[PDB]
Amino acid sequence: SRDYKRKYEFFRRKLKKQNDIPNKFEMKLRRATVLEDSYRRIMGVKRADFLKARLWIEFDGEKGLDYGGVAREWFFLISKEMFNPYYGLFEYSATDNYTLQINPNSGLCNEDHLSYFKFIGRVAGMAVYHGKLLDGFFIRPFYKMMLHKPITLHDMESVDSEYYNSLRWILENDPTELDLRFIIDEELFGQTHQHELKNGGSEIVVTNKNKKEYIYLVIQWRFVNRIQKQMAAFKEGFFELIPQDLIKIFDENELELLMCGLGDVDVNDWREHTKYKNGYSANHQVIQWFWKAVLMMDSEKRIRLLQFVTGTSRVPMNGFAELYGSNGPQSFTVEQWGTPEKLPRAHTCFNRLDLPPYESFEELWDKLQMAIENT
Ligand SMILES: [Ca+2]
Repeated sequence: SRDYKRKYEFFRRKLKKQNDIPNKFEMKLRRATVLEDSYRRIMGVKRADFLKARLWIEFDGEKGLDYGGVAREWFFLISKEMFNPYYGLFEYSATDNYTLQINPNSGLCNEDHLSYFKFIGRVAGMAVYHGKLLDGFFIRPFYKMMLHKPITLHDMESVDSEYYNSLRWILENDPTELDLRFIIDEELFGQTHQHELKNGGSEIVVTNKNKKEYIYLVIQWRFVNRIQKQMAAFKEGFFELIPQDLIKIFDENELELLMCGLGDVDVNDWREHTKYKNGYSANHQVIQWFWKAVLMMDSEKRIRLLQFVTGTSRVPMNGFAELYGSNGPQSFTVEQWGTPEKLPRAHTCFNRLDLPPYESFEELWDKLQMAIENT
């Protein structure tokens, strides 16, 4: 089998260029209204294929800028907007989660919500086609639906752990005596909202005979049933740029990496393939604090810290053992530099972080976290 790197190259080779298309796709936007300007342009094009041309984007009439950097910036600003829960299209999968899911109440926030989902689909397709990344992380089920893969009880763990354990227990035990019904009780606005999992579900008891169906219907209610049209609109837009047969060479994990460049960064590997400069050591107090910090950071921050130091968000296949600097092989490096007053700096060409010898872990947390926020 092919690994991700080979899958991607294979993927790019099959993604043929369009010839019956204008040499470039011109869209001039205003920062204050990026979302509405992009939507109107990207949803108005004669053919979706026009979005495959080289991106010619102009912000606020600003002439003379490198079109390649402007595009990359656009993908960033537009992501910020599309995925903002303020718009009612997407929403955090949970209060303690940073991941996104389709808001089942999309239509209530926006009557024309379906075309906006097709738009977000087109933009997502544009990022992948042009080898750029979107800014946003979706729940695993979002990626599975794209690949037409089954949503499983396990996908629930990563989202709602309490819901996962209740269903796991039901799977592993005879639930009959609990007298459960084919219904889901959702607590909203200080009230309990009961929903039939099926017709007459309130009078149907969950037993060993129908519990697999029960679990399935619960998973569908949580991830699929109420967002069928939203996701359908999104997929239609996406597949106007990327044929779905092609995207199917990847799995949910690879797809996530391909689109948003996100993934679980093995801190252990990182830790073990890091070098220390100017008095620093693996046992050195400050270093211990640095790794403690990284360990408690969000997947998003671990990645952006990596970006800050490396100059990229990418983690080399085969781990950090094969991390490359600017002039060849260069392990992630941390060097003692400066006084506790100044923030850490990053020499990307050497994949090195200059870290002052802080006197408190919490101080180190602050300083480091701030230096990452500018990146
Ligand atoms: Ca060491």
